[PDB]
Amino acid sequence: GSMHEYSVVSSLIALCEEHAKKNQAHKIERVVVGIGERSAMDKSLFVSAFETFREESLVCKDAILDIVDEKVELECKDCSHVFKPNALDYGVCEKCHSKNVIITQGNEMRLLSLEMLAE
Ligand SMILES: [Zn+2]
Repeated sequence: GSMHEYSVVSSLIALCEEHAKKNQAHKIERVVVGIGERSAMDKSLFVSAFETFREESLVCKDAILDIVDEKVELECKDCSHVFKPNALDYGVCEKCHSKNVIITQGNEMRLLSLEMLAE
């Protein structure tokens, strides 16, 4: 198969290393991530992979990864409105009476911010 489960991992750790040389920090303190509550991904599995590959780079080993549990949000296609998943039978858009809405937040993870220690 393919190591797609380590793509996100390798990417983030490389980004940490590339920021720390550019800011001339040569360390990290924290990283902060947002995992949507409908992505069904194990936060424990993702961090355990990040902590495993951490050893690739000396600046990376002094860090911790903080997972924010993120909410779900429903956007409308050709419209101008956004709401929370609640109704079903009458679960149409508030402006336009159709169920054409999509998940803009809740299915997908992203990085939120990073931190570095000067000392
Ligand atoms: Zn709409």
